[PDB]
Amino acid sequence: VLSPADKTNVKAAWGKVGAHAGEYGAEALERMFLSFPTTKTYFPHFDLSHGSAQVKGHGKKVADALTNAVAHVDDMPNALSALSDLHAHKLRVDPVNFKLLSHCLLVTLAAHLPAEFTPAVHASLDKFLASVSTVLTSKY
Amino acid sequence: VLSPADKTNVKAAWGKVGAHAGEYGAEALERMFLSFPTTKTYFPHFDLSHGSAQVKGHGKKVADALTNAVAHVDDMPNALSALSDLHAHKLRVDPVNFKLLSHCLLVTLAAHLPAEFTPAVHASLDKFLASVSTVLTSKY
Amino acid sequence: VHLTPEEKSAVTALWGKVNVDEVGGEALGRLLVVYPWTQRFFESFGDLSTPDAVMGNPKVKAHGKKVLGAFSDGLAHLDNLKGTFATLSELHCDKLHVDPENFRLLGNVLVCVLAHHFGKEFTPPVQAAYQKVVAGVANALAHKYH
Amino acid sequence: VHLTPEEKSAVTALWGKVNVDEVGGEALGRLLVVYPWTQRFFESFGDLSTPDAVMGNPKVKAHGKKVLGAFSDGLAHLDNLKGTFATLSELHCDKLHVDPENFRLLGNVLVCVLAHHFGKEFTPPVQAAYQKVVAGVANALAHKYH
Ligand code: HEM
Ligand code: HEM
Ligand code: HEM
Ligand code: HEM
Repeated sequence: VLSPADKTNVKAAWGKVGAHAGEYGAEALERMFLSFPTTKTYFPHFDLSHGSAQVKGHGKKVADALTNAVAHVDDMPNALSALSDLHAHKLRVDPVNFKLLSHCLLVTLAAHLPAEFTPAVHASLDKFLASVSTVLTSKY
Repeated sequence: VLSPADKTNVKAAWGKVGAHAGEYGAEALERMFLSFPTTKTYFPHFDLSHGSAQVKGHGKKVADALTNAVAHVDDMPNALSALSDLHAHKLRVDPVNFKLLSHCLLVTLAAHLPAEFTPAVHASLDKFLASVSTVLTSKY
Repeated sequence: VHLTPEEKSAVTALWGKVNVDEVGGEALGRLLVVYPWTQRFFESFGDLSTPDAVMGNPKVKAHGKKVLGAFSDGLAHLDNLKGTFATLSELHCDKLHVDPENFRLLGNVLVCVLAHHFGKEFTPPVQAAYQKVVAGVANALAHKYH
Repeated sequence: VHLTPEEKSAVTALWGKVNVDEVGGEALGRLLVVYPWTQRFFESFGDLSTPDAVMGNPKVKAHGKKVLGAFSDGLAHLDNLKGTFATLSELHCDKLHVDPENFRLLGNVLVCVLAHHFGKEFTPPVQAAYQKVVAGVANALAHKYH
């Protein structure tokens, strides 16, 4: 589970993301599409071209949800319930894909936060994304 | 998240295992070692040969813990705390392996409980093994 | 795949005893039941609301037989699953948008169905050879994804 | 692997900028910190109790350099990783008993380290080329397990 230190690490790192969350969300998606092409099977309805407005739009949504999990770090299961239901019942994304997005979110942060992306922070963010993934897949 | 039907299904199926649980424990390991040879990396101190007393004994051990878990289907986290500890802090088995043992256990049950291995029972057992795996890797 | 002549014989001989009709319908149905999210591609099939409803659905049964059929034909080209499934791989990618992870889930369901069916006969060594086959098939099907 | 000519150039160009000593220590350390279970193989290394303990451990730094050194050699034989890594694959299995999943974990940590170090230069497509590379190495290192 997330320890007090993990929580501080996540609020601190995400804190720095600030207003770039949206842009970082878009970039993590693009990285995922390029490195793990099989993930594209979930977005047949999207223009996945470089700088697609759909991706940009989608990136913001994902980043807003993560921002929302950080804001409710002590009540994630409830803060994300709706999203959990959506993914379990309508999107039906195979569980393994969550780990791929997580990984690409970690890469994006690393690439953008050189000073804050320390080993300890890296570890905390990894556990954080695993927890968010667990919640989103809880109702499957 | 095991539903009441699931707990019922699991209690029933396991109920039939009865005196053979140890033997099934052993056979599941044997299938794992053969099917997923990478799992052997965790047992270099064992004789992995067919009908090895070490595998047999360990099979019993695994079976008993599964039995204890069916019996505490409602309080798993608690009935398996010591095992959670041992794996997280001592054994340190990579989490991917839990899925390989679970699969081999299903196969084993299928092969020995034809009548009882219905689609709905199959679904229930899968979720149970997943639940057990989660608990066992919860303190990593 | 990287099947030993002995492992090749074991697959081949068990298969000759398989009723593709029944096995295909059960593998596909079990999949929809055990991993409910796989149902996302079969909304047009009807009522999948219950195990009973899936197991009974004729659209499910007939799709299963079609899947096992193609699978069955691939065991004849064990030295080139890649070339045998190239067109099917493109199709699943380009037309059906099927995540290849599904190919792995089916494989494992398939193995549980064979065990279910052959009890005794489905020995550890025979399972090991089948595991290599379902992995090879899933890999060949995923091969043309881009 | 399946590296386009242009992916191979991108891989090679960046690698030219890497200080293998440093990246080696960083990647290995980070692995033992992010996935503490991986510490099972290094109890003779001493204190790994905290992140500073790991990151600064002279033995972790030396080992990381060794590992990345072997990896850099792999980058010059992208055509034959399996051949390149065969004796190492045999050793990890038979002597070290290292679960091959550790190789994929290391792969992912390495990609984060490259992202960390190169910032914007580690573009989405440069990452896609490295992803193929780390997978190839992990696969080559697991090839002789049995
Ligand atoms: C932990 C990571 C994830 C988060 C925070 C997340 C969050 C969201 C959010 C906020 C939405 C929009 C819902 C709305 O319309 O209100 C969404 C939709 C969606 N997500 Fe997830 N998601 C995650 C993982 C994934 C993964 C890994 C995939 C597949 C690779 C995926 C596939 C989808 C799809 C296909 C949609 C619908 C898009 C559309 O048609 O607009 N999600 N997700
Ligand atoms: C179905 C989930 C599992 C359960 C219920 C389980 C249960 C157990 C039990 C009861 C023990 C013996 C504890 C004792 O000696 O007091 C044990 C030990 C052990 N388990 Fe787990 N186990 C599971 C999964 C795994 C997996 C997947 C692996 C590795 C691939 C593994 C590797 C080990 C090892 C190496 C030992 C120590 C064996 C020895 O040295 O005697 N376990 N486990
Ligand atoms: C053993 C692996 C599989 C094989 C050999 C296989 C083969 C086939 C074949 C031969 C078709 C016929 C369609 C045509 O030719 O136009 C088909 C269609 C299809 N398959 Fe696959 N399949 C496999 C796995 C899967 C899985 C696991 C899923 C989803 C869970 C899936 C989803 C579909 C869908 C949605 C169609 C279209 C059926 C329709 O048109 O109603 N397949 N497959
Ligand atoms: C990119 C993947 C890797 C490469 C190229 C690699 C390479 C090497 C090399 C060259 C050695 C020294 C060989 C010798 O002693 O003769 C070694 C030793 C070792 N490696 Fe690997 N390695 C890799 C990944 C890993 C990982 C991920 C782990 C564990 C998590 C690991 C565990 C070990 C251990 C425990 C030793 C022996 C240490 C000692 O001297 O006591 N290796 N590796």
